[PDB]
Amino acid sequence: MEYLIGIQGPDYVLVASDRVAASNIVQMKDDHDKMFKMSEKILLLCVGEAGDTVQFAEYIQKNVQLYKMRNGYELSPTAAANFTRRNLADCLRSRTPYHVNLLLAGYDEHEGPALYYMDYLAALAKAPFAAHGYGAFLTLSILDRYYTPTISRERAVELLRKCLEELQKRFILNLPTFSVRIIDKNGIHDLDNISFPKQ
Amino acid sequence: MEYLIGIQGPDYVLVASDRVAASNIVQMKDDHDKMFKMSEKILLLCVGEAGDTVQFAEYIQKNVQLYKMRNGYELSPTAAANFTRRNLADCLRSRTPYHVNLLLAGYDEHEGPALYYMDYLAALAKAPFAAHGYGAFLTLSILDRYYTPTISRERAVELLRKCLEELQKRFILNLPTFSVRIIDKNGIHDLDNISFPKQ
Amino acid sequence: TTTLAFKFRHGVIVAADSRATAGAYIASQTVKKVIEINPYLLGTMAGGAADCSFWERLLARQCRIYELRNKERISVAAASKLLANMVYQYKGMGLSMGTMICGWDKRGPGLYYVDSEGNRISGATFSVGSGSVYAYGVMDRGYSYDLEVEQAYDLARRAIYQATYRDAYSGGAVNLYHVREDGWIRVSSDNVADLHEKYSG
Amino acid sequence: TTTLAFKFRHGVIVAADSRATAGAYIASQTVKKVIEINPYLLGTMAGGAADCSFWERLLARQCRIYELRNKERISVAAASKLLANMVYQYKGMGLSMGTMICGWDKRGPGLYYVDSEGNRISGATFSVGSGSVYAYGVMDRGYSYDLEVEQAYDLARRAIYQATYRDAYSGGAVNLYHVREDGWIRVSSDNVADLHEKYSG
Amino acid sequence: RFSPYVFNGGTILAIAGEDFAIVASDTRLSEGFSIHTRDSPKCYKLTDKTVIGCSGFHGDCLTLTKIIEARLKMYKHSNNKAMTTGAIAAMLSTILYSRRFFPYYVYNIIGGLDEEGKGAVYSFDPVGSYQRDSFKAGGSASAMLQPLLDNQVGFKNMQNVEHVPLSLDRAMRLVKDVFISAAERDVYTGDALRICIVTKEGIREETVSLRKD
Amino acid sequence: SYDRAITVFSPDGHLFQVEYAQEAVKKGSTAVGVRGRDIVVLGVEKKSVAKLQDERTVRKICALDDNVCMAFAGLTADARIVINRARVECQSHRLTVEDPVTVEYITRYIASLKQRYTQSNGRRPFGISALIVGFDFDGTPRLYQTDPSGTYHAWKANAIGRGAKSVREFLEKNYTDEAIETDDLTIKLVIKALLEVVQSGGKNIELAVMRRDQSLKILNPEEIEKYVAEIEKEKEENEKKKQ
Amino acid sequence: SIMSYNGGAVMAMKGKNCVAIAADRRFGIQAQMVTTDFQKIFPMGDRLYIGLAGLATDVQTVAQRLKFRLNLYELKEGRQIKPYTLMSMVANLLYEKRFGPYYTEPVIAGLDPKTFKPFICSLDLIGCPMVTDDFVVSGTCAEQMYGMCESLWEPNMDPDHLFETISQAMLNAVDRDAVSGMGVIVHIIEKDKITTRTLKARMD
Amino acid sequence: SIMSYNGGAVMAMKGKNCVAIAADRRFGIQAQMVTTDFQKIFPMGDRLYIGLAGLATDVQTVAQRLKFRLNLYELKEGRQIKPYTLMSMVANLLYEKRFGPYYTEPVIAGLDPKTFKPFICSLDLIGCPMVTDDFVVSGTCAEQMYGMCESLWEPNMDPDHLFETISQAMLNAVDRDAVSGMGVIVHIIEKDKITTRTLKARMD
Amino acid sequence: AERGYSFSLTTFSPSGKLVQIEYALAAVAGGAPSVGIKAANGVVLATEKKQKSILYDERSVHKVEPITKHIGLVYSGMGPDYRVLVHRARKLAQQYYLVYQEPIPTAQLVQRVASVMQEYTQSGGVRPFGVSLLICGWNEGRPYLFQSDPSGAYFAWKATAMGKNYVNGKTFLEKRYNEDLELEDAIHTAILTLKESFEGQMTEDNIEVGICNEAGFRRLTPTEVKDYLAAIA
Ligand SMILES: *[C@](O)([C@H](C)CO)[C@H](CC(C)C)NC(=O)[C@H](Cc1ccccc1)NC(=O)[C@H](CC(C)C)NC(=O)[C@H](CCc1ccccc1)NC(=O)CN1CCOCC1
Ligand SMILES: CC(C)C[C@H](NC(=O)[C@H](CCc1ccccc1)NC(=O)CN1CCOCC1)C(=O)N[C@@H](Cc1ccccc1)C(=O)N[C@@H](CC(C)C)[C@@H](O)[C@H](C)CO
Repeated sequence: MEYLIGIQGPDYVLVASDRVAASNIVQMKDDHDKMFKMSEKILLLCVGEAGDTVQFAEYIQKNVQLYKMRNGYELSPTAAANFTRRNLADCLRSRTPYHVNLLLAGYDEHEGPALYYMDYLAALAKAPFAAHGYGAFLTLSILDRYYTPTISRERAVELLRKCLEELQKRFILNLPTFSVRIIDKNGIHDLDNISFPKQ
Repeated sequence: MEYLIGIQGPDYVLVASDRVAASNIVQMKDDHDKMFKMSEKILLLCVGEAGDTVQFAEYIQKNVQLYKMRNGYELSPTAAANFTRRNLADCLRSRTPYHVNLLLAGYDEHEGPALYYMDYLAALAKAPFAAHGYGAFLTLSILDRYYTPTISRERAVELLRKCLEELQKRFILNLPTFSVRIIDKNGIHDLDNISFPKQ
Repeated sequence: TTTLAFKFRHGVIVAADSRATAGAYIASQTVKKVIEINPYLLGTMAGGAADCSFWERLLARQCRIYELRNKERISVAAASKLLANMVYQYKGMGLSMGTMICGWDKRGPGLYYVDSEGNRISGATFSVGSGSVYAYGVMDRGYSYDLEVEQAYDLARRAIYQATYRDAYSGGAVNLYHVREDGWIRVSSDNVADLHEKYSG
Repeated sequence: TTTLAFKFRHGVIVAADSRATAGAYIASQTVKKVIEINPYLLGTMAGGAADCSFWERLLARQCRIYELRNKERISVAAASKLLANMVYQYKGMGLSMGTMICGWDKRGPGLYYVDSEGNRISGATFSVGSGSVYAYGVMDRGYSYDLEVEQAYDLARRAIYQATYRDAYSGGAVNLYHVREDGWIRVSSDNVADLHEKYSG
Repeated sequence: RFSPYVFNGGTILAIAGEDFAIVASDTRLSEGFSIHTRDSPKCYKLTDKTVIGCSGFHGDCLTLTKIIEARLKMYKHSNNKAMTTGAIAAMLSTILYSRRFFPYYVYNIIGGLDEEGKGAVYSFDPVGSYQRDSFKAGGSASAMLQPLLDNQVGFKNMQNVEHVPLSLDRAMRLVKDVFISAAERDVYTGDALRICIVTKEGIREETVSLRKD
Repeated sequence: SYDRAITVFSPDGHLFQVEYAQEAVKKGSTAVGVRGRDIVVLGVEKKSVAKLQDERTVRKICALDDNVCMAFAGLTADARIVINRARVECQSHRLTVEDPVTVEYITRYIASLKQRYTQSNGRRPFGISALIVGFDFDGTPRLYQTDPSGTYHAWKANAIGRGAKSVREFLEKNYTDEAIETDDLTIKLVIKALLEVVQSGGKNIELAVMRRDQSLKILNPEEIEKYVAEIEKEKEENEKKKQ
Repeated sequence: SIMSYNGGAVMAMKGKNCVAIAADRRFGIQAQMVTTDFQKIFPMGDRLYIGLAGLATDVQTVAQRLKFRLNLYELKEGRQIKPYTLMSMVANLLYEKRFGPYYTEPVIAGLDPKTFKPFICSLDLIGCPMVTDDFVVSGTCAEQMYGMCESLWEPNMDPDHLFETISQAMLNAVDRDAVSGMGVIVHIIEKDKITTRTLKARMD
Repeated sequence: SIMSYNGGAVMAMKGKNCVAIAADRRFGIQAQMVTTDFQKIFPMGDRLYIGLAGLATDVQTVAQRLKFRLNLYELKEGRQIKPYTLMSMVANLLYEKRFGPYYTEPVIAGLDPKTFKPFICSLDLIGCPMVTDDFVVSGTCAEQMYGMCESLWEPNMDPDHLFETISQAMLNAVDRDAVSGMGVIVHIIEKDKITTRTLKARMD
Repeated sequence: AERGYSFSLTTFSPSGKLVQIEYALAAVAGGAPSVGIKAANGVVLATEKKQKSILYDERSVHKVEPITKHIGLVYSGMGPDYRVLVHRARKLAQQYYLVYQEPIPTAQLVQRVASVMQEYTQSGGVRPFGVSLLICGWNEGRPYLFQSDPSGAYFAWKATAMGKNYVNGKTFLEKRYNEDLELEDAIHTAILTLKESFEGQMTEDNIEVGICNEAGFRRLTPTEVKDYLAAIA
């Protein structure tokens, strides 16, 4: 079962996800990526049902890119978030609802760093930090304990490490490696994968 | 979810189990022991339902010890196995059935090394090697591929390592460490715990 | 609920909230979830209120009778095993109950987790209840066997606090007990509203 | 069913059994579970027989029309995405189907897993079917990207064999294909009864 | 509520020879514990080269039969040629899968001659999954018929035996034998056995008798 | 709905509506494009400089995707329609197929759309022609041209709209391997070809370039004035010292 | 219950020539809190607020579609909207989904833009209006809020007594509910000004 | 089905003055094989064998309790047991659990210890006896076994033809069943000797 | 069997004129004259209800129609078209009321009806309405008078006239009338401006008057008209 995490700093957004694609009792992929580039400064972390995730996420993505092509400028992280929330909410009472939980990370030239949280019921909420999946139940409290609004990206990465290590300690699911990226004024930056040399 | 494994050699029996006691989504114990000393040369690896495991296992254990005290000699691994199988089968259609899967390792002064496999339905079957739990589905084939009736205990330990490593690779459950013991003419010997330096 | 207990060098720390709900309705915020079995034996309490109270009280009775009969104090392992055996006979009948038996034994500091499901495991740290995960987070991120006393107090109190922050069914007041060799001592009983002011600013 | 595919230096190895059951009854042991989509595209087949056959055949049709229209060969990613999109529109309706799309692409050796559930993931090795776990065991214990051709053949064949040994719903004959840059080649088709004699003695 | 299905029994068999193809079936139509009729063969002549056997739910059998007829005619009008056997097999596959979510409760075995004159069987499942075989059984007594043919025609589990190709005569007696044996154990199989032989000459129809209990 | 045949055959076998649409294209501002080694350049003429109009909001060069750009000639509104539908298609292709889009593909889509509008009831042919330009994977630079009829072809260099035959002839007589051997030289070729028909300026010319794996880059009037200065200098250093 | 999935509480009170509207700030999923600053009260114009309790998604969605129709209304007609009019609008919007209703129970509080006459109403999930002269409540802790309001509310309250009343009601009702709380926000609106305060509350 | 949980197959055939009994060797749980040497045929004395197919536990248990009662019988009475007697014994033992039956269908094959007259019978899970002169089958692949036996069995077979017949029947029936197989064992018993062979079979 | 013409019957002439609308106006400026006067405390609508025979029953069909309890209608042009527009207007009003539970503002009803009239100048297979409408109303304290012509355009009037001699009537109202008038005075100058064209003995059955104050809209009884048509009262 999948795990997402977002931590917003004063001028950046740090995001991380697990790299496991599993079915039944086996891991079928150890390098799965749960993140979707939608703008040069917007990442969409989607998680949940089998096909619903990729389908919905790619739909939103291509629509954002379509906006960019049609208008010459990209959607703001907020406009993006409300766009996805609108789409997800519209399909909620339809024949084809998408069972997806998501995070949206972004940087605006005006509003700065932003992190958004979305229920599968399409309830959108902005937060300094958030997490999805069972792992969240073990990590959120930690984030409560150590997070400060002025936290530096180094300290943020260290905090993320505390969380992931906690997952290694208490969580019954495997989850050996993690995709980690950051977003600022210079767009999306891939960081070294937090991994634990199990076997 | 729990994992048991047994590999019988020409003059020894190698047994191993996971060290995880888990409830819900958290590991509650990282040094749980699934083995029960019943004779000086008999080990009982029990796994399954919450209280059923410990209750049944301890019942059998104390009854074997009672046999030893009453008669001055210990039950053979076979007699033990059929004793436990009788008890488990008797409670099967009763008000209080024990949902337990088990392995029985032993060494007889006459018959040598012996490994036994038991369904929760109390179906007893002798085998050169066996395994319990979901992990078995990933390890048994490996045991088919590399096991030989004349395998040395060093080679047996190495094979066990192959199995556990495979668990680290494909299995979605954590299972970082493993209890490993061997049984021969000199009784039960505790070996170094096979562990994988995750975190 | 949100009880937790961990053993270190200087004994066994035990902590809990005090909220009691009947659905979404908060029925009480003044519940003593740490039952004083013996002056050396404590029992945390989570799940069905009546179940926990009744069974741990009965456990206390049994331990007292043991003390009178054997002219010695019952061990932690024996108490936990007693409770586990009593509870197991009712397995499947719907008793909701998850408790921790803590104390000081002839084997030193002792801590056991006992389920209504049938579990009974010794361990270093434990957290039981609806907010157990949240407590587990901070507790694990701050635990050490070489923790000084006041540090252990801070760790436990804070863990229960954060738990009450995230868990909707946990709140009221953080209660804290310390189990030492000469018996246990009632450390603190700080309301969450005050701990908020203390921890935030 | 029990199919497996893995990509190494010298292309993409594909292997499968041939058993087809209708309950406990073995309806066939002569089923070609590796569909030849294009001379460069193969599709394994596990789950509902009619479902897999129909949908992969339709996939082949679509790929052919693509080849005619765009005057070029379809990519592995595009074929897998095509099948995934076709199948997704029937999600929840009860199609049982788990397939692997293998081939050689402009990006070199390509291997995708596509579900009736909605999955679609690229990867190095894959095993699909009732005996997939057993195959995963030996395949993982013997895999390397630097495997020589005959070694890869041995690994695949053996993995499917052991799978047929443990899985009651897998048997018949191990079929083996090799996907190279100039297309795929039908490597072997050894019956399990013979492979038993070969592997045991 | 209401069930749109009822099992009407019937067993079905096809064997492919070098220059022939046999399609046989019992003639018993039953429902529940009762006999509807003893004169109901499950064999249907499609073309001079192709015969189809359909067992299971009689409604879907009749319907599917008439559909196949109509579409044979359509193909004939469209391409000025008759449908080859394998083509009929593929078409049948699509037709069966067209009801993937409301299947014809029908077990189908097609027997005939290919374009090289050789014999061919095609076995189907109710939703279109088919394959080419030398010999196959279907219907109620299928599990009783199959193992013997695996032994006698496939020469399976037999050490140092010769692989002599099946002649029309031996195949015929084999069919009669497996049906006679099936009539002993299967309660849905009995009354009469109709056999359809397909060669370059055309289609012969023979009728052996089975017990009436 | 409006079920009326608009585009029909004439007794001489002509589709008058389509021809009329082509005449509407003929009235459009000139739009030329050339294909080079590592660059591709599109430039549009008479931008109707009113100097009170925002230049950005009237550009005749539009990007369809990160891979493909496009210029047009004819009715601007129709062109907006076609361009947007093309962009939507470019995204849909990514949705149904993991791979992006080839220039030939989107060109074929646009062409098919136009033709569909030449043969449908109640509709009316798009009064535009398009110069589509891109660098599809494999590196091969490609330029295509479309027509209201639905016909489409590939070109090394071409021109449409106001005065298209003149620039076509010029490009025919000037397209060499020596010319367009360098990026700046190809751009200079485009600017020269445009100057051979435009009302002699530079503030009337909009030029844009696509290069390698980079994004589309529009040229500022300063850079255009620089290239035009170099062109006016090469026309006095190789055409003045010989005539 | 579907309503109890997110929890929450919304209340409105009447004053002399002023009006009040309050709501808790917790956004939670069943038993876990996700956010402590979740907006449940939205301005539908100057001196007219709406407060939605229930399923968070439908709160946001109803708010947004209502703002849609409202904007169109204040554009077509050259005026601000009357409280009664807004109420009927919400009623219509909710009843359009009679057989597939949004799971939210809106509470409208404002002053007549022409007059100043205070106004409070509440509605069903299917849009049945109910206007009162004292208070209206909606949420998972409606019984507690009723308990406080029935004992604290007085008729002609000044903008200071109204604040204290609605604040004590909200705080003490919410403190007996597990899924409502994590802070309380109060808007006290009068002809001249609007005063927005967040109360000191329990965070457990 | 409960019977299909472990799978398996048991068959018995009559001969001239000999008798035969065969069974597969697979011990599996649903779809996974655990053992390839599982005993399903037990000797209830010299020249008298029983073969139990069905739920493995009840196979072993019925075998054990039957051996219990048998031993007590051959002790109380100074003789070996007759085939008919053993059959009635099993019938009684099974019917004692009429409303909580063992899930196994026993098949008895032997020779009359006094005479030599061959004997084969089978029973319900509730112990209804059925004696035949040709063959008896019990297992998950009963229909296949019936198919083979109805076409291969001849009356007066010598100890060599009987072996070939029961072997081909078992092999070819079992090879069309997914949960039966992994080897076949055959006991051909006659007045002078007992011959036990394990056949070459598919292991998939 | 039938379907419909999907093409506009109203198109632009080379000069730029929507000819069918202008012809519709020609139909309008040809029907019985109608005057409307807004008067501070109310509104008055008046029209020539001159039949063509003593056989006609003037108490069966009316030219002054109510839309709701507060809005009224008169017209100039074709009867049937007017009738259609009246039904449609009433329906629109009821929709507004069902949605908002508040009587529809006069301006809003005017705009909506105007949209309806606009449709028939562009929609397929139809001609525009040969009708101009005078719409009176009482909303939010103030009185309202509106006019809507076949093009779908609408204007707010203090006072105006339509139909035959609408120019002479417009100048008449422009001179012999102004603001601050009471309802009575307005009715008086309305019957007076109607008299500037009514060729014949203007009885109480030759003209129809409706009033709309802040107490609602209603049609004046023939008796009240008789009292007013006594050149006094
Ligand atoms: C695979 O999974 C391995 C062998 C493990 O089973 C193979 C792979 C492929 C490509 C052959 N899959 C099967 O063997 C598959 C099992 C399965 C069945 C149904 C759903 C999911 C998996 N077997 C079939 O599909 C089978 C083909 C035979 C070779 C004839 N067909 C059936 O079992 C018929 C029903 C399929 C169906 C009907 C209605 C709706 C959807 C699908 N079976 C019967 O008609 C008879 N019978 C009735 C009662 O017992 C079970 C089936
Ligand atoms: C009245 C309050 C103070 C006590 C409360 N009791 C109750 O809720 C009793 C129990 C009745 C019962 C019948 C049959 C069998 C068992 C129990 N129920 C009722 O009083 C009436 N209700 C009817 C409809 O609403 C819900 C309950 C309770 O036990 N609450 C538990 C939760 C619970 C567990 C099992 C069943 C029902 C509820 C609790 O607070 N547990 C805490 C610890 C203990 C020691 C208080 C923790 O778990 C923390 C706070 C999270 O809830």
